[PDB]
Amino acid sequence: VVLPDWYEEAFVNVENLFIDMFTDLLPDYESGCWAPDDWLADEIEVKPTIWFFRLPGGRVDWDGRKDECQLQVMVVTGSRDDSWRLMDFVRAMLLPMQGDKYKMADGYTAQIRCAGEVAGPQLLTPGQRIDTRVVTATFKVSVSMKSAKNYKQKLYELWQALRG
Amino acid sequence: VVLPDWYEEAFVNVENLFIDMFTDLLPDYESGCWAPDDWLADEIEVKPTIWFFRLPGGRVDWDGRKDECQLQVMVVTGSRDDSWRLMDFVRAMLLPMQGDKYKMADGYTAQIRCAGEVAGPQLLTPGQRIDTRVVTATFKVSVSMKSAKNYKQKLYELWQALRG
Amino acid sequence: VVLPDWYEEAFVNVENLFIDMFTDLLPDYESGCWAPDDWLADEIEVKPTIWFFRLPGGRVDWDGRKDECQLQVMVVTGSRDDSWRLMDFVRAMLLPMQGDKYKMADGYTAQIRCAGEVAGPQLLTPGQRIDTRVVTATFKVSVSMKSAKNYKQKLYELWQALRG
Amino acid sequence: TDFYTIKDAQADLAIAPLNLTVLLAPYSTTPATTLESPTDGSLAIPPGYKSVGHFEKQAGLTLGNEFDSKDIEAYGEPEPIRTIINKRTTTFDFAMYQNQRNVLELIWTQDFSNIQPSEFGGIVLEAPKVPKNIYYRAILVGMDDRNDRPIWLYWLMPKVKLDKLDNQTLNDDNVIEYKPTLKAFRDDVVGYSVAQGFAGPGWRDLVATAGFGEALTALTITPGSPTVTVATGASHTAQLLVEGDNGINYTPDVVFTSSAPDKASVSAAGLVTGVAAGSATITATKGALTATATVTVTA
Amino acid sequence: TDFYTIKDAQADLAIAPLNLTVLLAPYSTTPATTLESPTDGSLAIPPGYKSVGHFEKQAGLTLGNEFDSKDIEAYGEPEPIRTIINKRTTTFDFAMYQNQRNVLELIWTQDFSNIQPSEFGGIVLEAPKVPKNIYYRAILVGMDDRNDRPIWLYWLMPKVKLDKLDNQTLNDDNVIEYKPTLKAFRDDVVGYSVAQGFAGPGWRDLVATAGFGEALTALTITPGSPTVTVATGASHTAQLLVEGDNGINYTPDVVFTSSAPDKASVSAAGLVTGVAAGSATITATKGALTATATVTVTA
Repeated sequence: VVLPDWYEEAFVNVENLFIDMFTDLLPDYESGCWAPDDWLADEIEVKPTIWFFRLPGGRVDWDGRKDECQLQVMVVTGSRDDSWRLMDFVRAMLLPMQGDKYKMADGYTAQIRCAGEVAGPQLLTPGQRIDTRVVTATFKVSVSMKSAKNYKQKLYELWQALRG
Repeated sequence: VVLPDWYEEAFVNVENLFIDMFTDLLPDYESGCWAPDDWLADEIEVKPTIWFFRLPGGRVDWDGRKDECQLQVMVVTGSRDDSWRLMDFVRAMLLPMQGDKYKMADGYTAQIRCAGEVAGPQLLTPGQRIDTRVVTATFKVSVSMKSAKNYKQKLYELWQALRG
Repeated sequence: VVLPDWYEEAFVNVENLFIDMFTDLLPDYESGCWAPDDWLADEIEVKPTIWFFRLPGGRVDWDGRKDECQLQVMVVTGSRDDSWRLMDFVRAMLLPMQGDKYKMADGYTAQIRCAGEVAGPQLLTPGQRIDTRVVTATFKVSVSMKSAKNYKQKLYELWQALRG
Repeated sequence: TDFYTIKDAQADLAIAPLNLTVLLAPYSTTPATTLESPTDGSLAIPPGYKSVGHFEKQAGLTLGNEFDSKDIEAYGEPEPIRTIINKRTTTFDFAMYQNQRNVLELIWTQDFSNIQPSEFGGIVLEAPKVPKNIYYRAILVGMDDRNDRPIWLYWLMPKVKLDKLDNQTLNDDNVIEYKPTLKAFRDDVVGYSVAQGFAGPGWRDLVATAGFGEALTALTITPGSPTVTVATGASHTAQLLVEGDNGINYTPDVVFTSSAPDKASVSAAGLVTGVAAGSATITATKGALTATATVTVTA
Repeated sequence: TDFYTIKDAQADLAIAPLNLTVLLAPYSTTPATTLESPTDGSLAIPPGYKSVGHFEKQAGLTLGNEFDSKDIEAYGEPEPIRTIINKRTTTFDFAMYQNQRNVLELIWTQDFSNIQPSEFGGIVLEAPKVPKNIYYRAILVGMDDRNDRPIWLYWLMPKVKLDKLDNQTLNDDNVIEYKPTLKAFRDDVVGYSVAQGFAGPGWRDLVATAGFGEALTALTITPGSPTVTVATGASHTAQLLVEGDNGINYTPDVVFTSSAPDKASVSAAGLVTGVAAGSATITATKGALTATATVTVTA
């Protein structure tokens, strides 16, 4: 952590927002954006997990203070019915999201503008993992920006100090 | 270096511009467009590096003195959070770029017109490198031309001298 | 060489035009459309070479006396900076070409109408060749036709003589 | 022959504006005839010019100069003789993002000076009971950079007013877009309506190439034999000023080299202070022209 | 039968212009009736023709010849008898990139001669108080190349003026585009408005194929028995000139071969100097026609 002090942050990291809000909603079921070794230790019985992986798609405008990304939702569990009901709950908590606030442990509270839908549920065939049931869906999530002020100034004075 | 003297240069090599400006901004963290052997020597602990590789996309007009290319941004480091914050800093330093100047060690100062965005962050799965976290993004960067004068004359007299 | 005498030639072979003009411009650096064995003999130190390979794309009209092809430019050398500066020189010698003449050793002088640009420079990863640096780009080059007269007559009399 | 010469396709002075900062001023502000300060060579603006803010990036400003003419023919002529032109109205529309004082004043045609924010920040932007035709001072300056000497171009206009406000969409895919078109009018106290101006140190390099004035072929340093005192006196330091055949100063760009640094040394700024008493020769070149000057130093 | 012969689809003389260099001249400049110099065979232009610069590449110039006619019928006729035509206006619009003297003068309809650049390069382009209808001389010449003998075609017009200026976009994706359409007018001192002209050495090859004049079937060297002095005298060197049945010179293209180089040698330029006194035979061919000439050399 040696980033310059005059710069604090640019974006919101909406997947961190989503994983934190899902963990806070139901602490019994863990959720994240990785594959912990503890979860991979047991496969016949698996704790249901919600995974968010960023996918390409969607432009961005700094002037409009608008950001969007095609973040996908992947759920894995030991039963097809459990996976389907978890995906239904996720869609109920995501599709009707129009101007909703939620605060992170960092201090700032993010603003979700609209969470769209691109592709439907994908009941992937069991490959490396056989017992676990996995369903994949993609969401078009648009989020607001924290700070949109321009950093032309500091770059310009750094350039002037370095060369002139 | 045996290029003809009457020709000095054509374009700016915008990736050289970007790597030089990032190295000047934070000299502690190295940045470039290659994979140095010193960086590849250590993989469990890696110095954060910013890589710019040219990708196809975007036309060019000599008459309008405008150039554009789909230069991509790839950041590699030992932590997902570090990669995400580095990408956020890069986007803060790149997206709000509208008519900005920066000087190279060659002598000329380049002019960045507009740096667009094509694809969002790509958290590539760990393949050959496991511990390191890599995030890939593509930027639509448009840069001006240094000199747009035509070289019809010298080619014509060379042709006349060779054949006639 | 047993082609009929009444037919002399149809097109210009614009890649031959380009390789000949580049060889004439700088005879010290060889250029062509193949891979000579002498060049492949040494790889740590390589003479810079310009390669033109024909690629699909672009229509043609015999009535309008216009031809076009998506001829690509590939440069290979022992340094990335050398490859980039050679590509810049080639782009400066190709993009601002609007109605330019150049004579071949055959006897006719070709007329280049316009050399467009489709894809930007491509820094291909070192595969079979490691030390050499290769940059690939595609140009939309349009060239005029030498002779556009139709050969309906001779075919018709040959058909009449053969069958009737 | 050499048809490329007669084509004269320089393709070098075709400047493309980058930052279209539209400066807005009230009618009370006196319009300025130039955007360059004739004392140093940089850009200076009189007080009262406030930038509108940020304009559309993907679309940008679309300036239109509509022309309306008329034909006269009453004696049976196959072609219109003496084709006169009546209207030359210039209209331009640019989008807006920020909501600040000048933007709201322009979009609502009011003077929000007597208004004051409430104790809790509550404010109201009131439309006028009678729509006043308030006029504004508009400056449309572009930017183009060539090495350390950029190119400054601007669309000077001392009278402008609202013409039409397009329908704005405030849905959940973009920010509110204020893109009103403004038709430039004609001012009376200055006699001009729309003016094109080129400035900047870079423009001096290509002003001869653009055909304005005469080509730069002669140059001479105005001080013939300047005298500078060795001691810190009134005339200890002197300023050089080289003048060309085009009547334009060439000080900030042409560098001066002192062949005798022991007597007097001249930097790029043209200062003449003098180290030791004597005579020195100064040579001034930019890229092709050499000028020689003699400087005498004495106590 | 041979329907291809009656089709007459030559597909060889269909020339495509490449460099549309639009030459602009003031009204004071005397218009020229031709773009070719009748002394050597190359291209020459009278002073005052200044190129506008570079035009649009992706779009190009779009010349339009609008036709307006009228029908007369008053005695119950199923078809219009004696259909007269009234207007034949020709309009053309081309984009511009560079910002030079002629372009600004044409786009602002002024005479920026009294203007002078300031000491710091500051200039202003002033719109006229009253829009003057200044007329310009326009030359629209194209280019087509066939081996070493190209094809020259031009759109001669001795009177043109502004008709309408399209809206220009100066956003951050392209350079400023000046694309004003100009309607050609009719001149009085020369009697023509729009003229099509073909020139160039290459046009001589296919002028007979185009049907203009007569087909080239006969040829004869004009000097019958030229006499050249061996010594360096007044008549030491002589110039040949072969004339065809179409009344057009065929010197620069037809090559001459000297069957007796000992007496006199004739190069491609047609020079007749003479090496030794005597008689020599010269044969001139281009691709199909053979002409024989006798040259006598004496001291």
